[PDB]
Amino acid sequence: MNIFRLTGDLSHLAAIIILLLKIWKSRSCAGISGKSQLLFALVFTTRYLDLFTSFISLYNTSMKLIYIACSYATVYLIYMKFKATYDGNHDTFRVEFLIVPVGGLSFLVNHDFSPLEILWTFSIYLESVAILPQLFMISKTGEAETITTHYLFFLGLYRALYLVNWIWRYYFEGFFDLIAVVAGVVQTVLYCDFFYLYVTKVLKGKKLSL
Amino acid sequence: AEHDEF
Ligand SMILES: CCCCCCCC/C=C\CCCCCCCC(=O)OC[C@H](O)CO
Ligand SMILES: CCCCCCCC/C=C\CCCCCCCC(=O)OC[C@H](O)CO
Ligand SMILES: CCCCCCCC/C=C\CCCCCCCC(=O)OC[C@H](O)CO
Ligand SMILES: CCCCCCCC/C=C\CCCCCCCC(=O)OC[C@H](O)CO
Repeated sequence: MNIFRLTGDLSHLAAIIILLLKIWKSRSCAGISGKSQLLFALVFTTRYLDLFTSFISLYNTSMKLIYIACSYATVYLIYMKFKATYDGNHDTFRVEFLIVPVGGLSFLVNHDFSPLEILWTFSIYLESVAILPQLFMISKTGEAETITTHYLFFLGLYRALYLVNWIWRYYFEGFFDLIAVVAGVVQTVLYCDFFYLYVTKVLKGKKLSL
Repeated sequence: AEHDEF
């Protein structure tokens, strides 16, 4: 446990609440990729099966349950409650090009050939590309609302802080996980265009055009 | 290997 990990967990929970409250208060999920929310829910489901085999801490258990709860709730608001404002015509990313290959790669490239480890690996590879449908939707529609960009900033910053956390844990604890690291780098580089546009445009009162 | 992060 270090400040980079804690700030990364707070940044991830901030992003999840920003999106959930934006949809709930506005009674609309316009411009939100439902597909990326299905992918994030699927990451939490496959990663957190260890809730049944391990107890690390009350913080670890609580955060996992909150993430599963908010990811499933976000999916429910998009596809059931406010489905009248879900823009299916613009959320056209073919997620089978992500799930089928990521699934195949988790079975072949992992730390152990056992069901719980293969499922954890799937969650790591899938998370690295889970935001692709949302970024693809923004480029298609042309615009991204300010609150949508704050959601994307805090979501992108979370795994960037986890990379710093892995440098810290490697130096001080001798801990190293190459699958999480390489996937974490892939996950963060996919935000590079967004980060540049958020800092130079959004933080200066301008339009984010992907 | 044990997974201690989110
Ligand atoms: C209205 C929509 C926006 C409302 C939401 C605003 C509040 C969420 C902000 C921050 C969460 C904390 C984590 C993100 C901030 C980290 C900034 C930074 O550079 O962190 C480096 C880190 O501190 C090195 O330890
Ligand atoms: C619509 C697009 C769909 C296609 C999406 C394709 C996947 C994501 C694309 C590029 C990631 C490439 C950069 C990843 C490089 C990771 C390797 C890495 O981390 O190398 C350094 C070392 O391992 C640690 O310091
Ligand atoms: C364009 C569609 C395809 C998208 C593909 C995106 C790139 C991510 C893929 C592979 C890893 C990237 C390179 C990182 C390789 C690091 C290998 C390494 O360090 O191996 C050490 C050794 O295996 C002891 O563990
Ligand atoms: C559009 C379709 C493609 C999109 C989907 C892309 C999925 C993300 C890719 C790579 C994750 C980076 C990690 C994979 C590289 C593993 C590096 C490694 O060390 O592998 C050996 C392992 O350590 C033995 O235990």
